[PDB]
Amino acid sequence: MASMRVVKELEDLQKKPPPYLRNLSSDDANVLVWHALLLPDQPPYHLKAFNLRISFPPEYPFKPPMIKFTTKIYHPNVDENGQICLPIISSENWKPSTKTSQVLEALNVLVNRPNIREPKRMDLADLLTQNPELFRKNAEEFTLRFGVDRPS
Amino acid sequence: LSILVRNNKGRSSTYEVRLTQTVAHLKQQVSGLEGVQDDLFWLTFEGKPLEDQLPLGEYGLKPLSTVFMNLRLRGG
Amino acid sequence: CDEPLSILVRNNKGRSSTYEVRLTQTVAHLKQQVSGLEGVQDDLFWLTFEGKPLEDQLPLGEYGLKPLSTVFMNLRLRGG
Amino acid sequence: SPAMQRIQGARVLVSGLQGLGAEVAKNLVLMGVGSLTLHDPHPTCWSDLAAQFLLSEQDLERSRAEASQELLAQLNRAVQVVVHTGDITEDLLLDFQVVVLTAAKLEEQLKVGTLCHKHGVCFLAADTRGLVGQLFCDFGEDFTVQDPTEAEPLTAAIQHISQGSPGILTLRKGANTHYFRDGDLVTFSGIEGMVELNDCDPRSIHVREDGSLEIGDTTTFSRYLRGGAITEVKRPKTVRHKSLDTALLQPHVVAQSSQEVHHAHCLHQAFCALHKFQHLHGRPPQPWDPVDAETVVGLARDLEPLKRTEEEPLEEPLDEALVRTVALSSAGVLSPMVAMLGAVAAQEVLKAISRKFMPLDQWLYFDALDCLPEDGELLPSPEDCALRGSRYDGQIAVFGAGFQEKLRRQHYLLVGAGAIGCELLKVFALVGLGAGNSGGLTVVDMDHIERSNLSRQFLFRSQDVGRPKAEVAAAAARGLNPDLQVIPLTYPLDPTTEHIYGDNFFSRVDGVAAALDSFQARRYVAARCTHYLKPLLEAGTSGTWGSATVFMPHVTEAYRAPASAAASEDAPYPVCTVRYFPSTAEHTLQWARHEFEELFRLSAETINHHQQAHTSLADMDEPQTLTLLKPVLGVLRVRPQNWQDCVAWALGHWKLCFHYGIKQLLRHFPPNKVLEDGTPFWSGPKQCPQPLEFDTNQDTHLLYVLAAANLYAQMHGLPGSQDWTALRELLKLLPQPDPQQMAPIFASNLELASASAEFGPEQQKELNKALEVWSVGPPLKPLMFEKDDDSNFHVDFVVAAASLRCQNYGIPPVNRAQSKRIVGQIIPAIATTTAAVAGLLGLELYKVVSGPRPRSAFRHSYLHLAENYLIRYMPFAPAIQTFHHLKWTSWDRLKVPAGQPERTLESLLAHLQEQHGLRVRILLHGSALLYAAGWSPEKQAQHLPLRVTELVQQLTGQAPAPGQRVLVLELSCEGDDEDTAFPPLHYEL
Ligand SMILES: *OP(=O)(O)OC[C@H]1O[C@@H](n2cnc3c(N)ncnc32)[C@H](O)[C@@H]1O
Repeated sequence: MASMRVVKELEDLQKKPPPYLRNLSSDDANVLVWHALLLPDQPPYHLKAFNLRISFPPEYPFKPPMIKFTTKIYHPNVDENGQICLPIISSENWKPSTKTSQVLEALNVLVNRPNIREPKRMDLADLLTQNPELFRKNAEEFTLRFGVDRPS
Repeated sequence: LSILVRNNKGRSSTYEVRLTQTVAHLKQQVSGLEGVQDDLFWLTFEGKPLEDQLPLGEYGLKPLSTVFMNLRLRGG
Repeated sequence: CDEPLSILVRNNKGRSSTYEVRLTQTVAHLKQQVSGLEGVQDDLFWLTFEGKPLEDQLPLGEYGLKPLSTVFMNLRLRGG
Repeated sequence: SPAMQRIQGARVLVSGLQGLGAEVAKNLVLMGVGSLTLHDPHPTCWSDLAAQFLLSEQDLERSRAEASQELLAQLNRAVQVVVHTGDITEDLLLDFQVVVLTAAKLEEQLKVGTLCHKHGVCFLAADTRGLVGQLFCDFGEDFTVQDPTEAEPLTAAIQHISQGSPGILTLRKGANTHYFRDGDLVTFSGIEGMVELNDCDPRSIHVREDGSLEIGDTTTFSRYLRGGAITEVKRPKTVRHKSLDTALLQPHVVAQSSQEVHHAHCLHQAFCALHKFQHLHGRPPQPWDPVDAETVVGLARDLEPLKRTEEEPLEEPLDEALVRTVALSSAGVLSPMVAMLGAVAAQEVLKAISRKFMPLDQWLYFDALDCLPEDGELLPSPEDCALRGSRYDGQIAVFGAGFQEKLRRQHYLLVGAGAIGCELLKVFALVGLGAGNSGGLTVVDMDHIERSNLSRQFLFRSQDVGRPKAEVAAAAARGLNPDLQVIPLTYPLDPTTEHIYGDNFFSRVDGVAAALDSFQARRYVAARCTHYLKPLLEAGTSGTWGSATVFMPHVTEAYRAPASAAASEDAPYPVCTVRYFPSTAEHTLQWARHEFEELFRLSAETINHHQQAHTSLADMDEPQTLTLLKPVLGVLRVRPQNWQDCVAWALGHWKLCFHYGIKQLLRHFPPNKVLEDGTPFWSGPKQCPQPLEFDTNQDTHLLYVLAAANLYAQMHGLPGSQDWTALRELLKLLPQPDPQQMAPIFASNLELASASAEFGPEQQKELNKALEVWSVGPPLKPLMFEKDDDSNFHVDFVVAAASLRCQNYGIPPVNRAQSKRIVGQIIPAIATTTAAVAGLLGLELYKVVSGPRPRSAFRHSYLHLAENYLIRYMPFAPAIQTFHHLKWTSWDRLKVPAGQPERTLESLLAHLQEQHGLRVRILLHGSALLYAAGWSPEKQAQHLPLRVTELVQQLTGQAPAPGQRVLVLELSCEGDDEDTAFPPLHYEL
């Protein structure tokens, strides 16, 4: 069963939480969903925090976990609903060996360095390539209007 | 008379849906009390397909029955 | 047994490819090699020899493999 | 396709239409042999009703051929089944292509075999004597096969063939690099450019190191423009077969080992002894008669030693015990063995008819004597096996009446009623499994019969389409055996239906037989059987492959599903890796299916319902859908009533979806001018997109156009018919309609760079009012996509779209096998392999019913008919796992009583730690955590005093219903790893 491995991974991760992740916890009713706060360390995203939900499919680890950004984040790789296209999560590259810590690290890297090659929103990539400054303005406005209270 | 309803969104229990009226009229109330459109996921009552315009009450829903639904379509 | 031997593994599509294995290598090693070569998950198939299947944990030297011995690869079947 | 043209024109002859001949004829009729000819003038007796499914009790004292002809003809209406009531003569054998002599005397076998080998007619002589089979095939002196292996020709992608004179060619790295060999012919199907190399003679290749592939002389040809698909050509192989009267002395048997060859030689000696005995005394040996067995073994002892290999010294004598056992149980014919051997014989007949696959090399002997009682048990007695006029006389002549009672007391379960399910139902009905007042049967299936199912089905007629599959299968099974009581159930055996199939349901069942079509279903059913400790019989076929396994509790290893394949069954393939980077044609067809689903289905429920319910284009991804739906056809300021049979409504979509977009992305993101990381390194990975010229000579692009037009006419009710020979002139009369609508297709209405939502409220209001106007009309019912209707070319639309897109992206086109690999007319099953696996499962059912048997009695089977491959091996022992003092297998479980008052969580943990000597670090029921050693002391002090049932009720929010015998919850321990898996804890209530 996937739940045993998920609980083991969460228990191991709580001991030494990643620096960009805090208050990572799961409800005892359903231990296959994780709630965590993402703390990017690169402007303009460093003004606030981001809350995301990690959902493990019943046949984990043979199927990749599902990651969705619960909060509203302005990003070329993140759709409005919040789904993200990580290279590791994609079934063409997913392997059962990779635990969730590598997935979270890749997510943080993607947030810091966007995958401009294949965005889920083409217009955002076009704006970023043609005029990075306007993208900076709009991203700062969005992360100020929707950014969750960032802790220390 | 109650119907046990569980949803993958989170904690769920018996909703306002009653067997007296078709679920087509109950779509408005379930969407209002869930915040997520029914178009996202298709209900699977005990391994049986469901449709908006198909009254399910004539297919033998025993008292205190159960309803299931799963994530559908592509994410993107 | 210092000299490794070359054996043949039969694909499900009637094709045989020459491998290079040691009798000390367990069947897990050969299974991983053929999985990587054929692009099939090592848990989706099992490989047999002389009509009897090969266990993952035993060394190939238990099954008495000779040089140029054809080891059949059997998939796990889904349709029914 | 060419093979199926020969089958419909073939003629075969089946002699001795007993149980075996009936099975062969049924398989031939299902496969579609054009004209059979049944020949059996002997009257029906009681001893042949235990294996033949076409003869009833009322057909006694009547010719078997005539009695079976009615049911065989009604089985399939495209087969001209006739009965030959005369005698076999040379002019008769001249007409037929294949003759089969099932259970015919040795004199008749030799006579017909000599006559057929004299006239170049393929000959088969199958025969079943109890629990041992025999097959012989002789396909003439010079028989040439054309498709030696059950495999598609190899395909690869070429990229660079610049080097010339040795014909050096390079191709992409992968398995295809080493797949090709030296002594093989390779033919280039055809690519754009290099007309010299297209449709040329096959050219032998040479494989060189570092990927070099030598083609030969190609410098004098044209210049290499672009790479394409390369296919292989199979080399026909000629096989020579000895005549029967010559092959008797030197049996070239098919086997996988020297021991199996010796076993087959001993079986051959036993069969020859039986034939000689019948020649001498004129009667088959009596059932389990010691004197007849001694006579047969004495005949085998004095049988000519030249019957074996003359040149090889007789190192060991024949097994006296094996020959005696064969003689003892040689007076009956059994349904499972008949099914298996008839499947193999019909496959050989199809090989001879269609000239495909490698024909069986003469003899093949199948041994299934393990189904007899163990050596220490009580073997059947001659008085027990006495015939008493029941339909199971042939089975009693091998097992005895007590075994028949044991069979009929059983109450079994059959999950799934597909092809293997129907064949298993036939085997159960003929064998007599639960055909009494104490037993019964249960068929669990959800699906309904459709046209594409009953093509090669046995129990389903033409008028049963749309009825429940379980109900029709139950009616057919009750028809086969009147005493059988079958209870059809429609609710699937799925985790959502564990209340129906609970402890009260699984208490009655004595075993489970699974004929499922997915790995997830098999895994769930095996989990349920392991939980309830029920015998499980599982079979699975793919093409000519087949497996048949039995998983007895605490005897054989539990089912281990290929979790990778089970996960891949439901594959949410990301669109992020298919929009711009199609690796293979599979990606192209996946993208085509996705766009078809997006355009033809999701639009119906969002055009009116979504707008009328809530939201708008601002807070939803509506504008893209509206932009792709509104101007593609044309507004015309009036209600759309134009017929789809026009160039504009199809060629415009073709150019917009396959030329305009790719040109726009090329001019926006040039492959060599991508601004990535400042200096690009590998921009444009392995693919440079480029639209092709509008070549009207290619009819492939017109197929997609006509498919789209017909699909729109069908979905919107627009008029349209088969105007293939009438509307072509009109279609070609407008070659350039694109410039007439330059402005609407250029960029929205007025845009240069689109700024940041330059359309504004003025265009948004226009879009909203256009949506409101279009929302008035006939309702569009959300009808589900039907892939069964091949006449309207649904799958053809997707295939054409995939082919054109892959040609656009320089990807090899989709082949027939690639098309059938997906839900677009998925590969159907073959009757022969289905019957074979069902027969092996029936052979296993004999041992399961027989009661307590060791692991060595049971056998797992795996067969490949296209290359005469078959193995029966005893299964592995349970995998014992160890952890300190506790040692367990995959069947073991922990049972802890809750007591008259329910113990608290701390009491349960203390009981576990004392009784089993393990410390619980994590204890969770399902996916709800109940206790963790890493919890803060306050949380542990909060959770421990509560009762386990109360804790579960508090967490999951649902109290257990009455009848919850056990709560099953898993646990972990301190100091272990993630590799170990402790047995589930059955918390008894
Ligand atoms: O001929 P076939 O290989 O398609 O047979 C498979 C049959 O199995 C039914 N099925 C599939 N899965 C289930 C479950 N979980 N429960 C009950 N029946 C099931 C299909 O109807 C199919 O015909």
